[PDB]
Amino acid sequence: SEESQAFQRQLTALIGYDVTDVSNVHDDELEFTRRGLVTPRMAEVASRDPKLYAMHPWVTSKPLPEYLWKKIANNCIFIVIHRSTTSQTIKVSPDDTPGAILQSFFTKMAKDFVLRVCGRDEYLVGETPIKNFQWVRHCLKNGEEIHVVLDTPPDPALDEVRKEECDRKFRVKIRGIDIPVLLTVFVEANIQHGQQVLCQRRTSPKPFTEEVLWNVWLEFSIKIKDLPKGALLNLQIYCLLYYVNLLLIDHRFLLRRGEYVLHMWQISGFNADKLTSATNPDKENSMSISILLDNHPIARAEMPNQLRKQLEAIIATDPLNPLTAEDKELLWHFRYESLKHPKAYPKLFSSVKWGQQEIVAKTYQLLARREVWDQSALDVGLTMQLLDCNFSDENVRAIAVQKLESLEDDDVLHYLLQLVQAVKFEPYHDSALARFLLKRGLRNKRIGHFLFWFLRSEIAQSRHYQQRFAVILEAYLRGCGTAMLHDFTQQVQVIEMLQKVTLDIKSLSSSQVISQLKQKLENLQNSQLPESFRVPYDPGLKAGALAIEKCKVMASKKKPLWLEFKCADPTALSNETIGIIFKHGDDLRQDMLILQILRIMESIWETESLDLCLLPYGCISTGDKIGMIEIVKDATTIAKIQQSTVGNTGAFKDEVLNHWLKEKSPTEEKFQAAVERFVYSCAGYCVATFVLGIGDRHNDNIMITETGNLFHIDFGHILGNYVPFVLTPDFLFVMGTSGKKTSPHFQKFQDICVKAYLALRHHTNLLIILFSMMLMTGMPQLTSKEDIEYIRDALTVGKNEEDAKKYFLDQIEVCRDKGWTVQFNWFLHL
Ligand SMILES: Cc1ccc(-c2ccc3ncc4c(c3n2)n(C2CCN(C(=O)[C@H](C)O)CC2)c(=O)n4C)cn1
Repeated sequence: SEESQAFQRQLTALIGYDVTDVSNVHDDELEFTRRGLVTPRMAEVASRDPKLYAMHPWVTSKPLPEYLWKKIANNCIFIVIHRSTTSQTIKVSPDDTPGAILQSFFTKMAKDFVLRVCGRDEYLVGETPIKNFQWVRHCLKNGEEIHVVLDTPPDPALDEVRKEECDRKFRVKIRGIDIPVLLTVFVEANIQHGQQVLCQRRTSPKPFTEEVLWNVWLEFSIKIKDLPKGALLNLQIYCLLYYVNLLLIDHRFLLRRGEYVLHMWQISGFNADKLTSATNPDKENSMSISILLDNHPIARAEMPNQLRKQLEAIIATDPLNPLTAEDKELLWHFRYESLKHPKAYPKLFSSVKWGQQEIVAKTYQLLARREVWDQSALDVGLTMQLLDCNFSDENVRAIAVQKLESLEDDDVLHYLLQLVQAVKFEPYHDSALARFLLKRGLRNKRIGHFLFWFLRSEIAQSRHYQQRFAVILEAYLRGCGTAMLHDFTQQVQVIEMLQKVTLDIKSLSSSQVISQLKQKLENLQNSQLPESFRVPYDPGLKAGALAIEKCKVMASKKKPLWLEFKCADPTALSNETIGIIFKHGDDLRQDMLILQILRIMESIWETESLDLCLLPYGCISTGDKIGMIEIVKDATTIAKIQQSTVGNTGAFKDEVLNHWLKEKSPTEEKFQAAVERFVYSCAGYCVATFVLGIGDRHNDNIMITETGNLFHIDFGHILGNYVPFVLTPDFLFVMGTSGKKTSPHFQKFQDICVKAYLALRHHTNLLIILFSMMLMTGMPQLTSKEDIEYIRDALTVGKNEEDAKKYFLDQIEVCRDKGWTVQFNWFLHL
C-alpha cells in the first residue's frame, strides 16, 4: 500500500531505529523473525478481551498483607465517590467487588458507568475484590482516602489494530583481517556453546599492518555432526583487540556455508555484548575479517549412601559455586535421580557435554521426562538461572519460559526489566522468551507501556543488540493498538524536545543561564508540544502544562533540568505538580537495574509481613547517559541538612537531623511517625544497600523526606565508575542512642534489620542470579567475575541463621566505631 509504507515511517520514529534497513546484516534472520513474530502477535491480539484491555485493571492475587489489615478497623473500607462536584463516602468490606459496589449505589441511594481513580488513568473494573487492587493497597499503605470519579468506560474500538496481510571435522578458512588504520597479530577461532568452549584453534602470528592475509584452514577437533544448535563460531584478535560472532547452525537449521566479511567490535577500558550475533554497523572505522565455510541436514537404579549425600551437597549449593569435573560426571551419571529435584536442573544441564551429538540426544531424552519440573510450584530464581548466559540450548531455555507463563501480570512487572535484558543471552532472535514478552505485553497495557521504554532504551544505546530489540518492538507496536500507538507518539514527541533542551542548556555552561531555560520552555509550550502525555515512569499520570515558574537548572557539574508539570486531569484532587529531572551524563541504565531489584526486595519482605518503607522512585533511561527521574516530594539531601546548620564544612553535628525532623513535623505526634518512618526506612536501605555492595556512600547521595523516609539516590555514581552501610551518629541520634549505648528505638532498628536481612537470605539464589545478570547486562567494566561473588559473601551463604544474625549486627557495629571517619573522608574527597 501507500499508507502502510508511511505507517512504517512512524514506527521507525517510535522505535528509534530502522528495521527495514538491511545494510548491517549478512542473512535473513531478522526478516525471518519479523516474519515469525507476525503470528504470535495476531494470535495474542485476537485473544484479548477488548474491554479489560482498554481499562487494564492493575490487580494482584497475592494476600492482603498484615500491616494493611491492622490498618483497617473492621472489615470496613471507605471509598469517597465523585460524580459532578457532589461527593458521598461509602462503606465497603475488603471483599466487596467493584461491580457490586454499584449494586450498592444504584440501590443504597435513590432520594452504564465504571469507577475511575481521581487524577489517574486507572480504573477499578473486573471481577476482583477491591482489597486486591494496587491503588487501593497504596492508599491503605500511606493512609489515604480512596477517590473515584464514576464515569464512562473507554471504547475498545479506540484500541483497534490496523489490518494485516558426516564425520568430517568442521573447519574454517581465515582469509585475513584488515583495519583501515593502526606489533604482531593472530586470529583466534573458538566454537562456543553457552560460555562453554568446545574447541579452539589459532593462526600463525603475522605482522600487524593495515592488511593481513593468511589463507589458512583452521581444522577443528569437532565433527560436523557434533555441532549443537546455538553453537557460535567466535572470532577474536590479539596482539585482545576485536571480536565478532557467527552462529554455525542458523535460524533454519542449516550449516553455515559461503563467504562472510564481518566487521568487528572493539574492546575498551565478562559481559553480554560479547555474545551478540550482530556485526558492527560502522563499516568505515571497524576492523573486519574475512572467512570461508564449505562442508546440510540436522539430526534409573539405586545409590550408595555416600554418593547420594555427595549429590545432595551439590544440589544444595548456590548458583555461583563452581562445578568440578568430578561433580559434573556425578550429576550426569545419576541424571535420573537428579531430575527428581527441580533445584538440580541448572547444574545437571551444565554437566552436559554439548559438543557430543549422542549426549545431547540423551539430554533431550531427559527433558521428555519432565513431570516433577512441570508439576512444581513456580520458582523464579531457579527459572532465571536457565535463562542466563550459561545456557544456549533452546529446549532447556524454553522450559524455563514455560515456567514463566504462569506468572500473573503483577509479577511479570517485577521481573520485566531483567527478562528483557535476558534476551541478550538468547542465541537466536526469535525465542520463546522474546515471544513471551510479546504476549504479556500485548495482553496488558501496563506491561506493554513499560516494555516499550525498556526496549526503546536499549535500541538507542546498544548497537550490539538494537537490531534484535528493534524487531521485537516493531512487533509490539503492530499489536498495541492505535490508541496506545498514538499515546506512545505523544510521549516520544515530548521527551525528545526536553532532551534537546537538556543537552543545549548543558553546553551553555549561572546568571544568564536561568534566562535561556525559561525561554526555551516558553517555545515548546505553544503548538509544537501536545497538551499532555503519560509520564513514562508512571503510566497512570498525565502531565499537562509546564509550571515554567518552578523549572530550573541545578548546581551540579553536568547540569540536570528540574522540570515541573500541572496534572492534565481536572478530576485531580489537588494542584501538586509532577516533578521530573532530565539529566545527561549519568548511566541511568544502572539506576533502573538497582531500583528494580529494590522493588523485588520490598516484595520479598512483603511475603513476610514486613514493610521496610523504601522509595524506589521512578527512573527511565531514554538513551546513552540520558533519561528522566521521578521527583520525590518534600525531600532534601542529608548533607544539605548538615550544610544548613554547620554549612559546607564537614564539622558534622550529631544532633541536626532529629532537629530538622522536629523542625518539620506539624506536631509531636506526626513527629514520632517521622521517627517511626525513619527507623524502618533506614534499616530497609542499610540491608538492601549492603547486600548489593553499594552501602558505602557519600553524604550528599542520601535523602530524606520531611516525614521521615530515608532513601538513596544515584546508584550509577558508584557501580558506574567505582564502612558496610551508612548508620551515622545523626541517624542513631534520631534513634535515641549516642556514641556507645542503646535505646528502645535503636534495638527496634536492629530487630528490623535482622528480620529483613534474614528474609532476603531465604531468597539467596534469586538475589544472586539477579545480581549476576545485572552485572553482565548493565554494569559495563564491572564484571571481572570476582565482582559477582561479593553478594555471595554479603548474603553469607552456607552460614546458619545464628551465624547470620551475628554477622549483620557486627557490620552494624563498624558503623558505630567509624562514626564520621568515612562521611568526613568522603567530604575530604575535596
Ligand atoms: C543518578 C540520579 C540522579 C538524580 C536522582 C534523584 C532522584 C530523586 C530525586 N528527588 C528529589 C531531588 C533529587 C532527586 N534526585 N535531587 C537531585 C539529587 C542530586 N542530583 C544528582 O544528579 C546527583 C548529585 O548525582 C540531581 C537531582 C534534588 O535536588 N531533589 C530535591 C537519582 N539518581
